Amino acid sequence: ATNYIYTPLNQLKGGTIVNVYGVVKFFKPPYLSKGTDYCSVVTIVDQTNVKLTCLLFSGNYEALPIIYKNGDIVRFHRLKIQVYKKETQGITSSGFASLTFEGTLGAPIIPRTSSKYFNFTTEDHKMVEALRVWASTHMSPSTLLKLCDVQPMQYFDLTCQLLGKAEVDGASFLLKVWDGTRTPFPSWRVLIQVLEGDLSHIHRLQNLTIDILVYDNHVHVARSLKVGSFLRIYSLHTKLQSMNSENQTMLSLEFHLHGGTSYGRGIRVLPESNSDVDQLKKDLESANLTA
Repeated sequence: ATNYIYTPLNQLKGGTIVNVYGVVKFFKPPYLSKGTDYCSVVTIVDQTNVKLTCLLFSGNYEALPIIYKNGDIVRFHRLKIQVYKKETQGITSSGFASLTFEGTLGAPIIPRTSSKYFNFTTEDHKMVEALRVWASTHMSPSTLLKLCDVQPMQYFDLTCQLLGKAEVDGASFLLKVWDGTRTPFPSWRVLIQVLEGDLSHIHRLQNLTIDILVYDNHVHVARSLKVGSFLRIYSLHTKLQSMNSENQTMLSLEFHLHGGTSYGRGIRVLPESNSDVDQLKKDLESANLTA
């Protein structure tokens, strides 16, 4: 018989492999580490109010938890528990598997995973609903910032559609994206020599598109993106520039995806099965009719 036991986050012990359920408080989307496998960091919490940071490694990008935003609920199978610098941490073990669900009350319960075969019972539904109830009061809803509401200098997660790509200087790469709304100040424009995508469409959209410069480790990822796909760019940084390189006063909003993975800086492609994409498509349609 198949009997999966889930251990509360406050009853975890080092030197053991377990199964856990939790709400995502923080996460770094999958990224190619300096090693062999892709890496993803996920900090989860449950009713015990105890936090657990998990370091997940895999040779396949999709084998890692398919998390799209904080608040998502995950189920982890074959998670090893160990101590690192007196601090308990979770790490991938052989056969590691995960299921991810939306974390909002009343939301559809559709398990997301790359696994071809996986257990899913009424006990899982109960577990998910139980975490949604808990989170509804111990966490904040999900809230999607449009470009028209970005502030002069802040970090934020942007849901958008990719319209163009362009090499710059190897250390950085350009992504031209849009979400159907206009920034409060015109986007800066990186000098391009190269740009792949619908040039006429881009030109017709004018300031509806913005220029995003990604650096270092983010470059190869940006280079592989398919024009026209939908993306979530985590911890994108806006910076209002009031002085150009020639010492002239002006106003332009820059968008930078800085090197490193701190605070989840990264990019995840959103499938058309994502609810946030359905909403985005309608905004794009509306903006397109007027442009």
